[PDB]
Amino acid sequence: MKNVLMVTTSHDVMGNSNEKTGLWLSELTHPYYSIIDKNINIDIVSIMGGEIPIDPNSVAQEDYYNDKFLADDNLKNIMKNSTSLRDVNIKEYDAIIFAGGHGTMWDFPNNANIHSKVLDIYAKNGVIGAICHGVAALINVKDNNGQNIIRDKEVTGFSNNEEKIVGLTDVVPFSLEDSLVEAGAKYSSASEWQSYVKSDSKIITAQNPQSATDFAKAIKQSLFN
Repeated sequence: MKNVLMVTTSHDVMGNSNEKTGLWLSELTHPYYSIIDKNINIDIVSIMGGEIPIDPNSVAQEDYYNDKFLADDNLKNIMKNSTSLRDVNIKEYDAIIFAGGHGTMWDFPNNANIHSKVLDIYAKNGVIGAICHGVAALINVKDNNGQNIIRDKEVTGFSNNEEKIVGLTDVVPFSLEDSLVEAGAKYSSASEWQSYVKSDSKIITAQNPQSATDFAKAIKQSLFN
């Protein structure tokens, strides 16, 4: 039996504007249904617990798995009454997966529980996954010498190009791409909205919502030896 922890943002406002944001729903639901089976359990948490905010742009278009997820009474109640990351015991899990959405830019980078729990998974060579802006979770994760664990590792994440296309370069609190480079990672990206997944030392990163399928595939494979 494998046990996977998926983590979402709790942040629901786009910076100093009144625009709503949060989780990019399919980055939770598509990897959820791609990975789950009778031998792989998935638990979901958010940073703060309680209601998981959904970026409305992520549900503007109808989507089969988003609807499936929201129609399941159990999963609906997770979205309303989620457990906080601070309340789970990371020892129980074989992998930790960070979903995206712009909300992550405001509550992932400096979260102490993200830092300590990613270290725990990393130390037993478990799988660490992050997609889109969710890769913000990994920027500041440091070992006991204060060195970033993603230094010298090949990663991707939501690109500056994509950020410019959606018009939020000046709304986000920092450039994700630039921050990964500053952290010492080897950042790369594919062309905009193309599926792109990197895997280095069981740290698996993915660029955009269009990468969710291959992201999940990579995670599921890495769970096994």
